[PDB]
Amino acid sequence: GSKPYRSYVLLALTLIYTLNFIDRTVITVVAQPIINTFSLSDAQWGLLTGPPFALFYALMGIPIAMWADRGNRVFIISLCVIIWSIMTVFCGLAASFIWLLLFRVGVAIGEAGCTPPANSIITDYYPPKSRANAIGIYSMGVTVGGVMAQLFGGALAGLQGADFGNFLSSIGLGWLFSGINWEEVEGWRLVFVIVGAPGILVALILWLTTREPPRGYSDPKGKTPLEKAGFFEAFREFGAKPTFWSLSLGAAFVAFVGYGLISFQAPFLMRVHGVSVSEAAIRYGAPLAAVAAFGTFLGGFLSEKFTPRFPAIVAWLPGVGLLIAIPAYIAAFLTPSLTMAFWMWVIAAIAHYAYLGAQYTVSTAIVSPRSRATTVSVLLLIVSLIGNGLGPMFTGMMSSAFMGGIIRKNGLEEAFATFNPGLCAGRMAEIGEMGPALCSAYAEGLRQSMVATVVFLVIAAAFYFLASRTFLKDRWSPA
Repeated sequence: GSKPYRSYVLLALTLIYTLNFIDRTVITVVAQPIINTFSLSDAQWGLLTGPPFALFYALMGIPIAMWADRGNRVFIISLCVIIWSIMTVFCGLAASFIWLLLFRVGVAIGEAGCTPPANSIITDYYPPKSRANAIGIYSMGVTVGGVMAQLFGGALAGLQGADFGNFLSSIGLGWLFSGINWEEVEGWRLVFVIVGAPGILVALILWLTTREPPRGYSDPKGKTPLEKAGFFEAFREFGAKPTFWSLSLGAAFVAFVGYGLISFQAPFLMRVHGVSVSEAAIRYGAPLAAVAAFGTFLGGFLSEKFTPRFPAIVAWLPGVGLLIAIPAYIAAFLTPSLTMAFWMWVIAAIAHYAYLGAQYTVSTAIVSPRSRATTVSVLLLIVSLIGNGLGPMFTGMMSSAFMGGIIRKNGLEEAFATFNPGLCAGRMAEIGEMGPALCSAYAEGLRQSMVATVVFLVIAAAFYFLASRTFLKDRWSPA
């Protein structure tokens, strides 16, 4: 490439990645609003927030991996940013819950085509002396975008539709001030559309200002590897090792709990402690996201910095730091004090994401570097599928089922038959004789659900312990 122009291309692609994760994770802060207007059950919310990314990498992610390895990359990234920005805008203007699901699946379809082509671009722009730091500052995209989603979405949520209609009519775009009543549009619609709309032009300027590099700007003297690095047979190195599957299942259940909690942490915060959407996303969401990222990098470090000396590192032999994160989570949920809950939560978050980072780097040192790149990838794919697709589902169906348990044991099904979640933000008389009891059930079902999902950290710890046992055999050493 060059050097200042190359750094500009880098900043552009990293902003694409931060925007990617902003768009991806912004849906969790508008959980209660979306379910409030569409009268969704927590089950339906978990359905919306999880398996719509089984289409993340099972489809696209593997097809467009080849498509990007064989084609023009910059064009692919510009196109895909077009795609998922448009789909988020459509999420903003969804008529039914099913339309929202379809637009979210399209968002996953689009976001699958971000990291493979950008990885190829960065490796071909930069020389091997600087590729590591480039991929590192690009990897900061998930961290940045994660806390940025909470911040931006909390700000944009709690914005009256009348305000946005007036601002559109005031800058000369009165070609919508006659279309729809802005007093009747909700804040999360604005969140989606205003978050998505920058992406079209950002991808345009990407297409204009970044020239595709010639494929292959690496090292001169190259051996004919005969098996081209490693493809299917590189799988058979770790695929034989059982520690790999123990690590993958443990990390997948860690991520299962994580994705299930993030899918309903804002609904919990506003159903129990009554914080606004904005204050739940801002005073609690972004700090906990930064705390979880710090815990993940801390686990990766703490491992790396004493993993060569001895195996799946922990105190004594079982991985009971997860078992310590469990009581902190349960205490954070069962507390009536909100600040107490927040600090217990940051403690539990550090301790919970540390083992994700751990298992990550414990897997990096179990396989030859000829293939370790391909091993960590399928690790992340198993984690994504199991955790992301099943965590929100478990948490939401458990919220719905624990609520229904309160319903039956209190026998107010007659009242629930006309129960909408929306009018319990105030307007609690307007349900009937049993309004506040019904919504106490609505909050307590989610509380019990959170505790239930947290219990899955014992399954995660069991898998990590199994991996610790089989690691000595499965270890890979130069001798």
